[PDB]
Amino acid sequence: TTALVCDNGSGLVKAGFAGDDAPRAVFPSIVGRPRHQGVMVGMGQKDSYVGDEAQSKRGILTLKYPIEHGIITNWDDMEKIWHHTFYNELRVAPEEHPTLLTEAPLNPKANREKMTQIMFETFNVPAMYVAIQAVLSLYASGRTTGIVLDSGDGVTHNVPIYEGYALPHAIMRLDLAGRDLTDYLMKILTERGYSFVTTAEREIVRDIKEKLCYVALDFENEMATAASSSSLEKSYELPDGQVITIGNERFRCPETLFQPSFIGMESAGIHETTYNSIMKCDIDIRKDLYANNVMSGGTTMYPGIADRMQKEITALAPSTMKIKIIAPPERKYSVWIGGSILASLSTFQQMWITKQEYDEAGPSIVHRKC
Amino acid sequence: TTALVCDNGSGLVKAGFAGDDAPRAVFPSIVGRPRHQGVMVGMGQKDSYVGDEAQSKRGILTLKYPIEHGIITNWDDMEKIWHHTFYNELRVAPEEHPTLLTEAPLNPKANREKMTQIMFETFNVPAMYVAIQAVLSLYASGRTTGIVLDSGDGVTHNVPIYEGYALPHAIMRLDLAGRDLTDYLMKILTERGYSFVTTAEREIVRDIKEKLCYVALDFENEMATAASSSSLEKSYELPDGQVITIGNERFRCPETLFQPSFIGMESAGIHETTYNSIMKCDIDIRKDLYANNVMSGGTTMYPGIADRMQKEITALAPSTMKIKIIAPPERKYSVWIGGSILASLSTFQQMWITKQEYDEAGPSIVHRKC
Amino acid sequence: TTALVCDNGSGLVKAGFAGDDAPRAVFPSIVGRPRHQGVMVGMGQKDSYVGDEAQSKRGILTLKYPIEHGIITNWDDMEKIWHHTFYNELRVAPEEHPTLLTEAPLNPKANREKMTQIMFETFNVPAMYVAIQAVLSLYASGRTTGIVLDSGDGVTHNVPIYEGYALPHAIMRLDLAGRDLTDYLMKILTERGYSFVTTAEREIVRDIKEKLCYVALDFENEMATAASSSSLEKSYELPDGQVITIGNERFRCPETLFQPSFIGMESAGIHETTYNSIMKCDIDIRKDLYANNVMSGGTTMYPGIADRMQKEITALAPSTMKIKIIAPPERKYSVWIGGSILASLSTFQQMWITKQEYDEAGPSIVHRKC
Amino acid sequence: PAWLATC
Amino acid sequence: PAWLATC
Amino acid sequence: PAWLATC
Ligand SMILES: Nc1ncnc2c1ncn2[C@@H]1O[C@H](COP(=O)(O)OP(=O)(O)O)[C@@H](O)[C@H]1O
Ligand SMILES: Nc1ncnc2c1ncn2[C@@H]1O[C@H](COP(=O)(O)OP(=O)(O)O)[C@@H](O)[C@H]1O
Ligand SMILES: Nc1ncnc2c1ncn2[C@@H]1O[C@H](COP(=O)(O)OP(=O)(O)O)[C@@H](O)[C@H]1O
Ligand SMILES: [Mg+2]
Ligand SMILES: [Mg+2]
Ligand SMILES: [Mg+2]
Repeated sequence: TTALVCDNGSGLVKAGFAGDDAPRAVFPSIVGRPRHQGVMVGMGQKDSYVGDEAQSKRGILTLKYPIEHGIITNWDDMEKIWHHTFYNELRVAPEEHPTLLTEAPLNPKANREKMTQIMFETFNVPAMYVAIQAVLSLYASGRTTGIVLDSGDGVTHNVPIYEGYALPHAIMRLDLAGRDLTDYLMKILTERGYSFVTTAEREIVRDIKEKLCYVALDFENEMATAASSSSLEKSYELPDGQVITIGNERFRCPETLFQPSFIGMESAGIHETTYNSIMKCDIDIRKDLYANNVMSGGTTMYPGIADRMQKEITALAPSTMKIKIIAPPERKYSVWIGGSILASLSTFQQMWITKQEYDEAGPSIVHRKC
Repeated sequence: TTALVCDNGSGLVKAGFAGDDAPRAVFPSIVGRPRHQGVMVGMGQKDSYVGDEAQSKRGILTLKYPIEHGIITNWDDMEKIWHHTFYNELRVAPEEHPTLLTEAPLNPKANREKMTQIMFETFNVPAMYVAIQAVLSLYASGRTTGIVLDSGDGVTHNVPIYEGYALPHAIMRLDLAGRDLTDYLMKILTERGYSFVTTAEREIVRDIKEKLCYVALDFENEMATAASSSSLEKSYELPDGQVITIGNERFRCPETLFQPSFIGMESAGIHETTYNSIMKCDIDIRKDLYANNVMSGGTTMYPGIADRMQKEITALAPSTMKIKIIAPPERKYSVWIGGSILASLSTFQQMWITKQEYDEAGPSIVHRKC
Repeated sequence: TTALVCDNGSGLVKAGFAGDDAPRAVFPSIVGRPRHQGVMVGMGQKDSYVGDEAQSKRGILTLKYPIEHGIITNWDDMEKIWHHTFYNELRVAPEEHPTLLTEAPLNPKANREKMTQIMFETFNVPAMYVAIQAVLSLYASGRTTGIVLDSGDGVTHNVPIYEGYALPHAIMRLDLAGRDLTDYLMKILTERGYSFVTTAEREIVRDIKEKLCYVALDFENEMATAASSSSLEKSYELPDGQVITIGNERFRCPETLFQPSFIGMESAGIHETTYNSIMKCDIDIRKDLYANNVMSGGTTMYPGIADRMQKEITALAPSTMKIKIIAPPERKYSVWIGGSILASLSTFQQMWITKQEYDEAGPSIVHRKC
Repeated sequence: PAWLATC
Repeated sequence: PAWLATC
Repeated sequence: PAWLATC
């Protein structure tokens, strides 16, 4: 009579059990559809691939990310992904174990309602619930209060919490994630000489980004050093066998993440919006939030971002406000760990959303109870 | 010669002559700064934009407000707006005749000093002085005595005036005005599914608000019938042909104004604020004040705001004393009418702070003439 | 003290003096080399041919296009073409004539650096400068707002601009102008029976598509009525004296332009990418661009492309937004006209890249001045 | 782009 | 925010 | 083909 959990991030879905201490199933949230016609027979060629299959073979079909910026657009694709992660990844049944989904702040109540309606009508799950990745990462880290800053492939945001009490007026969001970052990197590479326009090329670009791209401390100094010397240039290998060289893009990408002006988006930086959100809180918790500031997500896995963020925020804010950024070595799965902990907890049981309750009241209960 | 009035609101600036019942310059106060380098040499001059031009074009450039919550931040933008309204809109030199300024209650004497210093130094005006929006609005309405509730774009307040004598410990002000209203509107619209994050989008949603937002009488029942029925909702057309719909946000935002708890600010509503300001006075004058409650400003331009306000203040007050609220259709320019009549009459002439007085004593003298 | 312009296209090249309203010397940018070793002695034979000479005598010479998709790959052939067009077609010394160059929006910075270095060193010119074909095509019509869709011989792109400020985050580029089109035409002709694999045959196909092929409105209906009724089969004569009939290829070629899937790509048609580029832009400039959308380039001369383009963009775009596509005659020379106008403008003179700047800061100065 | 209006 | 401290 | 990698 155990439970499970499944984060449906735009970058890749991560499903696992509650009693476990680490996720078991994890795979990109993509759907591939063939573009050619096909002549050979007997190979059992399907019509729509999902999971590691479309990643292993991607040059014969077009890929599609159903979730964009944390919003669903292909409900059929989402249902296919849920079926794959419930039946193929781990051989289980939904009617036998309760589920636990997660979403981002400001997500459409219509999106939440359709999610719960599909989960109830298609899989006939006994119970379900929805939460916010920030409090999940907090419960994972073990703390109670603090300001969470999450940054996934879909979107990024930050929110403060004080003894379990949230502050919606302090929540801040942003749509600067791995997608637009990879797009800008491909544009800069085209400016350099290397071309990447297709979906498989976009995946190769995401890979080389997560492998090489590193943030810097002084953007102007690093740019001058790169334009002067060549010790920073690196070399990457491609599946075609040929290699490519990379110079300043590896840190110009995170600088675009920090300066949306580089991409052409009128907004504020991550540090600026973080400070704004912190200032919208109460003075008696400003300090507690400065020190108890934690980061999460996969996009923030860049090396050297912790020191950069600390320097920026401490130079923007006054002194006598000692800061201690929480960036543990494991953060890509911190939300899953928090979800497992919450599901294994005892009290949270009484907070489940059952099937009969939905059938009686309706889907609106999801946004009416949590 | 004649006089001149120029009220500098948090969102707009209204300037004109005296003795007239209608202003000439009614234009917003926003500085436009391009976000792109520009490549064409033909038409690429005029780096910074001021006036209705920055509203006709607002996408390729960011808009900065000079006044926030009634307080000035950028003296450069303020003097730019002053030069624009003097030489471009009014097309009249400032040295010819004096001008009248405005300042909300409880504003920094340092800000008033900076204002008068700039006015007497840069423009070299023969005389100058600053007044309050409340007294001007009351003199425009023409009422003998009573309480006045004025709410501009970023500031709101209420003040009583009886027996021709102000009351320093009776004024009651709050920073919740159309700005936080449109912010919460953007938040609830993001909840709906749309999105407005930039400054041009902020002004677009501000237009939507000032166009199709109405106030309710019974919040809970109105929300219930709006969630059940779909006849009150209405659609709006965007400049690019896109269409949006609003069913509950229009009358939820006025409730947000009435319930600051939604915004998260632990304070009291406008009705409780007025009741407290009245109670702090003496009942013998409170009696006649209850019937004399004038409303001004653009934030109070909602259809039916008088009904909800009078109902709430009657429920909070005893029915033993007659009560009444008045708000003529000219809630916007009332301050301008007050300034015009005050500059037309001959008494206030003696109060004009002359250039001689300023240069022989300094700007700090304004601390006494208020 | 005069000027000079030389637009180097992937397929053609047009050079001459400024001030005029039409080009002076236009010719194909190709290089023909003899393949059959051994000639009749005494008469003499040249090593390589360029310009119209190659196209006039090509049955014995193999042709090479030194430009591919807007990128340079044969610097020797490019220098030879520049020498031929500067010393034979015009017979003018460039040492006392400031020239002007062109280049697609996104191209190798190394390519631009090599171009400027060659033009500065191997010619000893007083000054030079580069630009984008979009800006000159817009200057041709004179309008300063709107979007421009260019399509040359090997490269195509779309670029917006508003009041002189360009949106680099919306530019789009593709490699479908006339080369994959000629290849697909060869393929369909082979499918019909006629074989065309050589370079002279490639020029023959270029001519036959320039003279006969044209785009349609309803691809399926046109294919049906062509397969049923033999009223569209048109005859074309060859240099030898033969005659060949062509049917649905005239529709399939522009259809391949619109649907790259026939060529083996996954990118979308020109209409989809144009709508996407316009979407990334703000709403006001979206509206202002829907009205003024200009098309240029040699590929744009397909009879019936404006009507079909506007039909598709309206079908995929919302209503209440008039879409007035524009495509004036002599548009393939719009880039030259814009360059001539720019060179004639007195202000633009100050933007000239002189020789001292290159000798001091090297060729990288091209970026800073651009 | 997937907000039924802006973005 | 523009009160040199609170707000 | 002439992009030092793809195409
Ligand atoms: N080691 C790394 N360095 C830099 N970026 C990384 C690293 N690991 C993952 N990423 C980025 O993080 C993204 C994954 O986001 P993720 O945290 O899975 O979002 P969600 O929380 O919604 O599942 C990927 O797109 C990838 O680009
Ligand atoms: N017709 C309307 N309906 C609702 N709100 C309005 C209307 N017209 C103006 N407003 C609001 O009033 C504000 C303008 O305040 P204003 O009266 O100019 O302040 P001040 O008196 O300081 O100049 C705007 O921010 C706008 O949101
Ligand atoms: N009348 C026409 N009909 C169809 N195609 C044409 C016509 N004229 C030129 N073209 C095509 O346009 C191409 C020339 O491209 P061009 O506009 O010169 O590129 P660029 O702008 O880079 O110089 C040629 O390859 C040719 O196939
Ligand atoms: Mg995420
Ligand atoms: Mg006001
Ligand atoms: Mg071209």
